[PDB]
Amino acid sequence: MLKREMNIADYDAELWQAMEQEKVRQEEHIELIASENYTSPRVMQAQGSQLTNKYAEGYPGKRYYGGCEYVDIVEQLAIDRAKELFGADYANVQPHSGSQANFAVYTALLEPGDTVLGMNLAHGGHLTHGSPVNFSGKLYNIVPYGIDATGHIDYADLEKQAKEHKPKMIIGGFSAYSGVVDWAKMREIADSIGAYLFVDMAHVAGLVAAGVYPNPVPHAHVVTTTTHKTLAGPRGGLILAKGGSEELYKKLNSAVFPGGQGGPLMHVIAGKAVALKEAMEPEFKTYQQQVAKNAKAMVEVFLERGYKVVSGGTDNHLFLVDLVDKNLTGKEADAALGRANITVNKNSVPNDPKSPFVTSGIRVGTPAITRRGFKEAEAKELAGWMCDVLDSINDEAVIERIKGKVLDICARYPVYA
Amino acid sequence: LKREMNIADYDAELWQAMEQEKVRQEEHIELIASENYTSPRVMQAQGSQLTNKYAEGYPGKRYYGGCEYVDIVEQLAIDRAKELFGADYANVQPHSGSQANFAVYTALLEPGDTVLGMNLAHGGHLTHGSPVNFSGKLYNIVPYGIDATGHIDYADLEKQAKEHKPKMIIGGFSAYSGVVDWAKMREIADSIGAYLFVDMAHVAGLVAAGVYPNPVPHAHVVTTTTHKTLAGPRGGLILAKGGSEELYKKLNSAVFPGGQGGPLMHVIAGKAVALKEAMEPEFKTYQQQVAKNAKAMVEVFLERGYKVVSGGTDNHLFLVDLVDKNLTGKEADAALGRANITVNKNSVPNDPKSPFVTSGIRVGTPAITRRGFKEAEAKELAGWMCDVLDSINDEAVIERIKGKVLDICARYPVYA
Ligand SMILES: Nc1nc2c(c(=O)[nH]1)N(C=O)[C@@H](CNc1ccc(C(=O)N[C@@H](CCC(=O)O)C(=O)O)cc1)CN2
Ligand SMILES: Nc1nc2c(c(=O)[nH]1)N(C=O)[C@@H](CNc1ccc(C(=O)N[C@@H](CCC(=O)O)C(=O)O)cc1)CN2
Ligand SMILES: Cc1ncc(COP(=O)(O)O)c(CNCC(=O)O)c1O
Ligand SMILES: Cc1ncc(COP(=O)(O)O)c(CNCC(=O)O)c1O
Repeated sequence: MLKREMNIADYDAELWQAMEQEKVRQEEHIELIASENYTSPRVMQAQGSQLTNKYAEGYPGKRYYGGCEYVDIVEQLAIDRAKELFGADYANVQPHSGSQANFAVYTALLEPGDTVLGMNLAHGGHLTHGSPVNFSGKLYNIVPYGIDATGHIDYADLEKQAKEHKPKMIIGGFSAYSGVVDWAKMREIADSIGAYLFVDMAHVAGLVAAGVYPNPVPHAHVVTTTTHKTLAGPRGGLILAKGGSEELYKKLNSAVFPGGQGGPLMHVIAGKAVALKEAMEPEFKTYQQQVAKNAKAMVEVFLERGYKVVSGGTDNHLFLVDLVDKNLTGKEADAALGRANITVNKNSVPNDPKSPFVTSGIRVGTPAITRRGFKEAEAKELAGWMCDVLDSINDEAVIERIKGKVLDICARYPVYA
Repeated sequence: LKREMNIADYDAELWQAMEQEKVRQEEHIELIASENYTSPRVMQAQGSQLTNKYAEGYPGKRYYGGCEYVDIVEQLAIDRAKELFGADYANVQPHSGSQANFAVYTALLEPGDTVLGMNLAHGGHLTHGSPVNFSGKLYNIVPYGIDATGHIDYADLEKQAKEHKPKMIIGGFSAYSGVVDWAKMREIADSIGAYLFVDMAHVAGLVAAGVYPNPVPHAHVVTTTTHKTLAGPRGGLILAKGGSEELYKKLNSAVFPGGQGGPLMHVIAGKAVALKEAMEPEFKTYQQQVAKNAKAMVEVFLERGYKVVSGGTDNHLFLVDLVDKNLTGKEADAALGRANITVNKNSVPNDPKSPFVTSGIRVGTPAITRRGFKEAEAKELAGWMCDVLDSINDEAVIERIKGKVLDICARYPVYA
């Protein structure tokens, strides 16, 4: 018998103290990391449940272990809600993460060595979209594509590359692009050469769910997404598809298991189920709208203050600030802002003269501050403080003043009340 | 977002399914060798706010700001993993055992390299070479199994090693009840300059308690899950000892940015506390009971006339070959399930049936032991199992046994 009262506090002081400090840090810091958010206590409740004790390999109704009658219901709920929210007729909720979800797609549709057309990392693409240090770049033949001098995808050049290299798959999606991708146009290009159009909408899933950003589901053969970014759910992956054959769906299911994973995390999947339900609320829709609005408000300030915003603006939740002309590395800016309790992340920019760990820019996202209560007024004021720090990056007095101002606005907008 | 938000009043359907699973875990005797009951401390960590943090990279060398505290959490997990197993290297980021293994493969091998791994039907894991897994698809797998006696023949293993000259030899299993000679395998590996990779997922808890030989000092790399006999959260772990800085750098890179993205910090916090609990003296006596209970159950099965692969067990599990009884593992599994005895169908050496059907069942004692069962209860339970298997079509027999397990389950609650 394990007493339900056993806790970390009176048993592991070291670990507990670290956890409590992170809890406070989430309240005292303005999080502007585009890929982060604040999941609801409902999601955390699911993740802390006893579903963690169950091994449930296989799929609902067709498992490899006995006693899965109830976890089957849990997984089916996640599957059904994922389909209804995005308008898909197929969904796999078992991927442990976005990376695992993508790995499943690659291995289900391609053979090692096949040619793939994906967005280059510095230009906004994700590691799993072709980076040579990731499994994607190591196992497949990657042909990259980037953005214009205007900061947008040139579908004309994309078509040229597609026709010239004849890739077996074309990847649409990004980790740091602020524009709207024309999914239908990419599908056309893919069809012209008989390639698969794979769209990774991890970053914009929440926006797509609210109708604030074009849904790729009806244009791509396969779609993947994480459940922890703009979707504001638990950390995990998800695979979606529409209008595919039963064979295609069977391959996708097999690629996830027993192809690339073992037992799924049922407690996390329960979290996905409730998060997908919350994403159906009307308030979730107005939330995503504020997210997009706040991102625009912040861009205005940055431009007025004389900073280079890649693509000149944003149509989603994020934007990149190119610091090359300011003679600053993303690493420096990140550290300086951090001292003012403003947390962002250094980020490569198109044609970045520095390596990924250093970079010449920072990425800014509004999902967290918006979920926290911020609106345009607060977002604009915040962008101003950021520029004040960047202007006098070496003035300790400036950083101190800003820090006090953020600790202040943070106290008025608690994350978890 | 208000702290008072919860699932019960907002999502009745999900909550109802969760509550039923909660009750099921109390009313069922779980004998699935790979399952256990993690402590409320681990669940508490997994339900924390650490789930909100992106922390790619390693402590002190992250790709995002604001990782001062999650860094402490991960370092705690790393340090305790090293001390518990006597390793000088540990990676706590793998999302699972499969991801941990994938990292090892990609760090040490090139697609197409030859690998010597234990065949699935004979006790090996999917990631040890199965053709339906990434391991069998990306690499050239040469399999090895067990004797007619049910044990690994190191003489045959050495022959295969010398003949195929594999770049890596995998030691480890998902359904083998014996003791593997790690040192002997290292010798074989050295004779051909191959890497000895040991996946100790199933016996990690036993190894931690000293009840089973530790492979860490013999293998070049070791992996394990944290949710089986180690009784922690679901996740993977990589360990090593005496390797070079270069080897360790490769392993770290293989995990990230090689095969994963952001780690699950809330789960890692769970790993940290679970590893601390595994250091308790009571944990050691617990693993001992686990081994003892497994033996007590095997005796009964043999007396009752059932075939136990390998004729016995030296760990927490054992396989029951049902070929001679004209039963499929799928049938036995379903019958036992109706009596609230949960096991899992399992392939057996030279199984005439496919993996979804099988001709056997695997039995493990970690769960019932963690629940309070001792030899007496374990023996009585094995008896009930045989009663069901004997009269697999007698609903009256199944009903009587069911009443009995519900009865004993009430005396040994899992969580209170
Ligand atoms: N465009 C873009 N931004 C993003 C991501 C991405 O995938 N794409 N990330 C998505 O999570 C995070 C950054 N993750 C990265 C992690 C490792 C490497 C990398 O290339 N590392 C090499 C070289 C490092 C060095 O500079 O010394 C390596 O580890 O060998 C790059 C980005 C956040 N920003
Ligand atoms: N020896 C052993 N036992 C184990 C495992 C293992 O890896 N090895 N598992 C570790 O988790 C679970 C069983 N998992 C398995 C999952 C899929 C297949 C498999 O080969 N499936 C093929 C064919 C299925 C069929 O029979 O129709 C497939 O999916 O195509 C086998 C075992 C439990 N028992
Ligand atoms: C487009 C995209 N795809 C997949 C992933 C992988 O997810 P996991 O971290 O759960 O593996 C990410 C994560 N990107 C993190 C960031 O942009 O900061 C992503 O941005
Ligand atoms: C030896 C071994 N290795 C790796 C894994 C992979 O773990 P994940 O399920 O977390 O990916 C397992 C799981 N085996 C489950 C079972 O034996 O029933 C295993 O037994």
